[PDB]
Amino acid sequence: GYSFSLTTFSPSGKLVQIEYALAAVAGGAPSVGIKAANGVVLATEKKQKSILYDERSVHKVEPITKHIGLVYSGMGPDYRVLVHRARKLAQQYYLVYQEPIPTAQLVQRVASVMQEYTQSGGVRPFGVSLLICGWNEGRPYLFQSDPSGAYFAWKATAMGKNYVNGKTFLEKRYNEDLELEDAIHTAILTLKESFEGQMTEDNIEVGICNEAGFRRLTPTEVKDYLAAIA
Amino acid sequence: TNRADTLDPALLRPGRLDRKIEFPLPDRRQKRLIFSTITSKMNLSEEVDLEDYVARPDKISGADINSICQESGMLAVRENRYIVLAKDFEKAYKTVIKKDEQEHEFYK
Amino acid sequence: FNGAQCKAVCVEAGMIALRRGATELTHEDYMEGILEVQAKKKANLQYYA
Amino acid sequence: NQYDNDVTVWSPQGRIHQIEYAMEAVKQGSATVGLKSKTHAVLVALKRAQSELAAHQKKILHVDNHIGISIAGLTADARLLCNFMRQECLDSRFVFDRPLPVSRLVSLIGSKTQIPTQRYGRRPYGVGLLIAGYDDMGPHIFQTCPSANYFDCRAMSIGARSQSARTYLERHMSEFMECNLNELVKHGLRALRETLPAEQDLTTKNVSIGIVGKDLEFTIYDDDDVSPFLEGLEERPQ
Amino acid sequence: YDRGVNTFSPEGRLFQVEYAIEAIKLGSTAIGIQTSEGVCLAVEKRITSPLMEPSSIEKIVEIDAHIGCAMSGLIADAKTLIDKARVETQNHWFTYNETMTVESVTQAVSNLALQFGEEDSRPFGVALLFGGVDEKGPQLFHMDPSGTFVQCDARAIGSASEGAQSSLQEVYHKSMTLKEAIKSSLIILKQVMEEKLNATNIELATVQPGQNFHMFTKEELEEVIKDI
Amino acid sequence: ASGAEVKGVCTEAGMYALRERRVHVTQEDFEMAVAKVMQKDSEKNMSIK
Amino acid sequence: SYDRAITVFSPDGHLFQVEYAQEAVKKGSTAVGVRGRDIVVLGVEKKSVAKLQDERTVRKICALDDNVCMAFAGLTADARIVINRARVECQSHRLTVEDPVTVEYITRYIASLKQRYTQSNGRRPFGISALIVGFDFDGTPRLYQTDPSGTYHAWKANAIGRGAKSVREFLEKNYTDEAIETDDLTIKLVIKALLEVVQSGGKNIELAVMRRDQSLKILNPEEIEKYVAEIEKEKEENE
Amino acid sequence: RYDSRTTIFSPEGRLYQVEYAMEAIGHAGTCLGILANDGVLLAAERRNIHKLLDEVFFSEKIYKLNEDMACSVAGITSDANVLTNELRLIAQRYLLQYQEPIPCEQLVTALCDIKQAYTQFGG
Amino acid sequence: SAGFDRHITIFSPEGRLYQVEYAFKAINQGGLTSVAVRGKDCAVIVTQKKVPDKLLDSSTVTHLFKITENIGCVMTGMTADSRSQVQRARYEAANWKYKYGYEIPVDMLCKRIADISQVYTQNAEMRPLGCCMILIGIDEEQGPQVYKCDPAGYYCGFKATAAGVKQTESTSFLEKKVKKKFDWTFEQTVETAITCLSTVLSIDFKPSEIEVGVVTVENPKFRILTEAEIDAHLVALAE
Amino acid sequence: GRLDRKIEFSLPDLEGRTHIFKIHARSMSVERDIRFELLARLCPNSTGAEIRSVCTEAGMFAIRARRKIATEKDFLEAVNKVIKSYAKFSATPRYMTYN
Amino acid sequence: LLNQLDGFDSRGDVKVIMATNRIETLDPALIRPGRIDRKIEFPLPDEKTKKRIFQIHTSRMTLADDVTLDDLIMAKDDLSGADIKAICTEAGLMALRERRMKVTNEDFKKSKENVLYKKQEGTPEGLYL
Amino acid sequence: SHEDPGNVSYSEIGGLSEQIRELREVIELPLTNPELFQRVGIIPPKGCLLYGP
Amino acid sequence: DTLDPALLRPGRLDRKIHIDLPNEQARLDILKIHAGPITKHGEIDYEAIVKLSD
Repeated sequence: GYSFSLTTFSPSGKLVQIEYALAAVAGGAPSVGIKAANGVVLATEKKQKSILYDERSVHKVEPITKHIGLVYSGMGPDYRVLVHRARKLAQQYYLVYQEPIPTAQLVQRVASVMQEYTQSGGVRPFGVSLLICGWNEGRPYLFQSDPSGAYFAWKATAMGKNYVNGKTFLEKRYNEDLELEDAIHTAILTLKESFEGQMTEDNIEVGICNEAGFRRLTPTEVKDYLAAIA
Repeated sequence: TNRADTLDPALLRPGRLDRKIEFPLPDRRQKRLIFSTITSKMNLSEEVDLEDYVARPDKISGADINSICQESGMLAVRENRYIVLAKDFEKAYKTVIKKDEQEHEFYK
Repeated sequence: FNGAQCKAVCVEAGMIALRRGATELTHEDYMEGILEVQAKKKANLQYYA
Repeated sequence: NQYDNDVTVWSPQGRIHQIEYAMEAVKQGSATVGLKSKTHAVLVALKRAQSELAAHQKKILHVDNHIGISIAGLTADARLLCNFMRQECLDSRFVFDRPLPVSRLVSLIGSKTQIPTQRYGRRPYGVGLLIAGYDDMGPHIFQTCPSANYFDCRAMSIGARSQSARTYLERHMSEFMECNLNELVKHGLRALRETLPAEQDLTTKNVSIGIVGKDLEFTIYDDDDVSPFLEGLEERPQ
Repeated sequence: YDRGVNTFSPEGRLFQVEYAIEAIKLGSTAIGIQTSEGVCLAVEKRITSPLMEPSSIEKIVEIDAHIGCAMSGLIADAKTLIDKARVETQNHWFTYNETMTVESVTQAVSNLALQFGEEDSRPFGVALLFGGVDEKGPQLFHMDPSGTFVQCDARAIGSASEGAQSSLQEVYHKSMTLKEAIKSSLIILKQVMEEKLNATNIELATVQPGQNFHMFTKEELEEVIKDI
Repeated sequence: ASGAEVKGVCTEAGMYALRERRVHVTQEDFEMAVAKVMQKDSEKNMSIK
Repeated sequence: SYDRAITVFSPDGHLFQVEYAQEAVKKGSTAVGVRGRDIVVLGVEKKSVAKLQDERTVRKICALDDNVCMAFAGLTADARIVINRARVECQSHRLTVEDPVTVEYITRYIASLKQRYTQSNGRRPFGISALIVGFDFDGTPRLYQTDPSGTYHAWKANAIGRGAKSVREFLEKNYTDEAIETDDLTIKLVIKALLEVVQSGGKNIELAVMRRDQSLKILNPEEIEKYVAEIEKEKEENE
Repeated sequence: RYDSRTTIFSPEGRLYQVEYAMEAIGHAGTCLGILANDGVLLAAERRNIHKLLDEVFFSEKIYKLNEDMACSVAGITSDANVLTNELRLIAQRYLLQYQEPIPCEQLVTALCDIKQAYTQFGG
Repeated sequence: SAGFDRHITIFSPEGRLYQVEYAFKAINQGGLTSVAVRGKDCAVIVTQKKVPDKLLDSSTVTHLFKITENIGCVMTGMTADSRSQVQRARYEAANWKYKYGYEIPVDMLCKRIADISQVYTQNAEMRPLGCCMILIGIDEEQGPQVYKCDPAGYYCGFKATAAGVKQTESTSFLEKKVKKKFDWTFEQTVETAITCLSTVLSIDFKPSEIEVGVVTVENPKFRILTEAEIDAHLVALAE
Repeated sequence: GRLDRKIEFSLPDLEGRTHIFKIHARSMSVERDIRFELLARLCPNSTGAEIRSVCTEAGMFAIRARRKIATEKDFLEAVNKVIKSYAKFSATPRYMTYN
Repeated sequence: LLNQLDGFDSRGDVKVIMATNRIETLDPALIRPGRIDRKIEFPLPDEKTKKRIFQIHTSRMTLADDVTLDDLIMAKDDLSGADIKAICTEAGLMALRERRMKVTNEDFKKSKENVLYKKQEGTPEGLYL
Repeated sequence: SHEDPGNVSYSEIGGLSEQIRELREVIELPLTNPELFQRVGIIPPKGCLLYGP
Repeated sequence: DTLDPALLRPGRLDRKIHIDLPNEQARLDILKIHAGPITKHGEIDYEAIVKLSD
């Protein structure tokens, strides 16, 4: 019975309310994202609870600009909040500099926002881990954040249920050199490793990032591609 | 037991762990097996399908399949038939751990 | 006054009349059993002016 | 009893005990008695001292040309509501260029003391106001409470052992309405001489009388226009 | 429990102010005596070290040309009240070309003796003795942390004030003189102090209507002490 | 680790050779045993520090 | 009450946290200071050199003006804040009043800032105790000390930090009215005080003086060695 | 016992969050600098050396802060971004004010005052 | 578990927070049932009333709150949260109409209400408005819509929709009923709504207890049915 | 009708402690020129048994030096011993802030 | 012991001294007056006498006198004299372990870090400073 | 054990007829006959709990 | 509630069945059980007893 709340350190350890938010992230819906040579592939795992829900209303894959994709693994109600913050911030950058914002500067400022919520002492942290990507100046990128304010840079990663198992498959399956199609193939493979047995044109939801810009794929080509891709 | 806060300064150790093996629990594909074995103890009319509720996220850990079997078959013993309906599955999914449920489906 | 204080008042009427060596009880000694402050104390009093 | 600390908490019997504790803090003041005739309103209080040599802590204080208050309880809140009272008096005396009716002033007092009884961060005011005034319809004797449930009466009495005073007020409230100032004031101190234990007598220096009249401005008196008020008495019936 | 300035008691009362009235008692003593000839006042310094320079310890400070003071207990709450009291009498002289009388001074102090509030800070820990000469002659005044301000004819504060009041009520009456009250005060002092009475322990402060300036005795106090 | 998780990896690599059928104990068998008795402790997105 | 927080009185009338923030001062390094009649002198002990750094930045004696000097004990960060604000305050006094700054004014400022810092809501009290030595008005030497309560308190000699009772007991057993200064008895008195330090290692001694017209003079640990030598010579002459 | 918040003191008197921030330092990446004239160097340990990163940042612990100063870092990572931005902004405001580079000791004391502002206040 | 006694909005171990999943049955203290259905170019709300009193009125027990001229809603849970949420919805729809010049689509309104509930959830020291809201409306190029807003701030929206007390059973009937691919010719919708509530609650009652709110792409105005035509539909499904 | 009075007492007031000062001053070897009310101020909460301890401790100081005529300073340092230097160790004082 | 020690069987002149380290397990029936009058603690000593106790414990050995015990004297904040005993003897034991008459300062390091389990008196503090 | 007085049957109680019949099916049956349980082949159940005010 | 959820798993105890506070017919029937050995007359207002009880 301690820590409680956000203003004071432990006797020796860490920030238990951030560790619990990370556990709530790890208890979330799975996702996978892979940086290839020319593009970046994002893929989530979106199961409706009943047969009643519609798949055209809520969207996991969400663009920040015309060339910057972003998925998560956590809670949509906080996700939309920090999405809207990132929207307004990226449009403020484009007001200041009249140039589309680079992804490193996005990740700096979004990390500053999340860090400002981790400061004391009445607000809770986000239960949201991001996977940010974009194609700025030829070389595409991939940046994962976390509730603690930190950030990383990945070649391919995963987040959600069985991220450890999916990551051990990613270490074996993926490599340095692929194209976007082979990236989607290995991405649906590593998401199909951990998802339920019935995977359709609606249970997944996939957006890509070519150098020609962000592209959020449709259920038509998603159903064409995952119609027993291997 | 369930709670694991009792040892490993001495059970699972460098050197002591020669066959001291950690044992978690089974994945999906196992509830189907329990549904195959314990419902083979009853008579199984000839056609009341069974994968229709593994697709429900029941999570009913692997004793209470027999609780479903007991309450369901003996509810058919209120009719004293040995032959099984799908109504046994609804009455053993609204008299068993239908409490928590189902949902919550927020926050993932 | 509860019955506790009923007993307290009548025995204090005995005792107050037992002070001065009166021959029997006296009405003012009953009243000073009652003016044994109705067992409500003290006060210091300080700030109540 | 672990719910019995703050103003915000409703009790599981619904009685917020901070209000009850403020009432009990009011019950430990000095005795005071206010009562009105048809034409004159008189409030009489009792003084005390810290020691023999020191002077007595005063209770009747002036407010306005036709308003005067008695008091019991805390003195910081007393002077706080005094300054607010004088302020609201000179506010309407500035704006409307009329003397205030008493009822709207005491409604403003209740609305003033409402906020420290509902939000968190202020205490209820330990206060013992007995207000005498003159609107167009004659004298008024109001009383307050720390629960801001102000009352109108014809004769009240608050403070320590003030209940025998209330019995006297019961057995003379029919007689109060007809008389002029002098026997009215001596009915007031024929309440105060029963607000005291019987083994000591009310002297000059410990009593205070404030009269406001329909043509008479509010005036406090101390020992010298009270030496006329203290004669005209007999002893208590021993 | 009671823990906090914003909670009463089941029987009264604070319980923060009461702990302040307790916190008075640890301070050094002081004795002021009203006489119609004028107000005299005395204090004990309780000098600890020979390095402790005696004229730097303030007990009697100067508010006005005819208004003195003495402090108690905590030092710095007294410093706050003295600073503000000095400022406000000067404001009175500003808007009225006259001297703020001592009752008006102490009402002006006890307007915020209890303005204690941390939201919407703590209660002060000092007892004050006020002497001065208004138009009604001399005045001697005593306040407390709770703002319950009263006039006193000869008040004693702080440590050992019980026997100070008792032996003070033994000797005092209304038609005393000045020097008799001075030596009667320092008799009570060297019955309630612990060290030998000498030139450095105590200090006097006397104000007269014809001697409004210099409410102090400086080493003629030696001559006063050696007359006992 | 404290002394002989060496022996844990050796034994569980022998167990992997036991479930399978081999007589040569290669390095990948030991590395699978490392994956058995070296994972948990694991768990990143926690470097912070 | 309890040892939580600064706003509550004790059941017997104390403030626990002023007394408890005095303990960090009571368990800090020692620094003494005396006044001669024309030259003032003070200094700190426990140089505590860890064999591998510089120490010109860790100086515990600084100045605000050309007339006044500093010292402290307790923890050093609160000393850094108070000194930073004190420089500003001394200069702001120089802004309006065109005098050289009197020592009594800046000590009243330090104690007033310290107390209004202690009164407020949840601000931790400054656990220091400064020594403020200067000679301005007709070259009159003064030295005042502070407290976490905020009580400026004028002395003639002083001892703070660890075991300050023993050190002040030596100044008690020395402190002669004669003579005078005479800047030689004052130098030798500093030598006797630093010899009376809690350790008196001979190399951890750091002393700086002011002759009431000059600026601060940092000494050299060879002159102090001859001072220790003549102290040992007088100790042999006692026998 | 006397834990609850960063303020107030412990009964000896020590501090709680100061030592516990130090014990939060102790489990982090190792840095050092060396004694050299005509140059100075830094050393740093790579946390998270896993094979699926990018290393495209050129700097994870070093922060080239003004022009002629860099800084390593150790401890909780994301507080340091708040600190490095603010430190760069302090030195840059100095350069704006004087058009002379910052002489580094008032820079260090500025950051120490920034940290000390959260050591004193509460909570 | 807790342990932590879940008093404020923090994260507990493994891994949830308990305040919102206590707020999810503040709906369940309402004692009330709501069903929404979208089949075709219409949309139907149905909700009963629990009036035991003859002294109580019948017009002002209405839960169907006409948000705007093309958007309706129904509320369950406690009444004060519901009505305050409704005035927030009206105010923000009017804000849309002022700022952007045209009628708000029902999606953005649910997004804005969800965001308000999330801000009420993100910052503490406010109760998280324990009521659930179902919206309906017609949009051009999308037909009709049915949406649900959570107290947590999780909006969603879908074909056959139900929230309240007994809606695990209602969604069980709507899985067992919206699985056959027939069209829904508006009396199919009204009949399935009345009979789904009539099988969940199993009452088969007067036309004076349920309230029916409809919207159709022939008159896009929100419309509340009358006792006569409610009786007409009820005897039209009476075989 | 058996045990019906319940005589009350508690800690003495101040003058009770002066009377106990009289009592345990007269029954041992002190000097008859000293006062006690200052010592009575120094005992806000104490017992007459602890007044016996105070008088025997002033006797301990009167053993230390060869004293059969107890000064005021003997009882001064006796009370200073008992209530401030033996209440627990010595160091609840050692700050001014007050005087 | 209670009924015999300071019961009856008249006391007179029989000196009895009892000694402990801790006081928690003491029945207060024996702590009360009549039976035991004076209560006497002992402070772990100041450094001003640590210099003498370290000197005298090192008074009867050979030692390379360049080394400074003031490190050891200032270091351990709650030293007893058994600490000083074991230090001043065990440093000579570490030196004479390899037959050296005089002791190096890192033999004092080894000695003190044997004697105290985890010699943890540096920061905290360490950083007064 | 043998302090137990036998009572009247369930004619004293009522309004729990569902609980009477169903709890009878979970208590009384396998000692009347345990082999309808063995006609279907299922092991009989074990126990229940009563609760409320 | 305070029973450990290791005991709430079926097989050990099959189901937790609830006995409620009675309804109108329940109160009436158990009342007429209790109305038995009574020297009553034609006066027994059953509905007032059951409805005025809650």
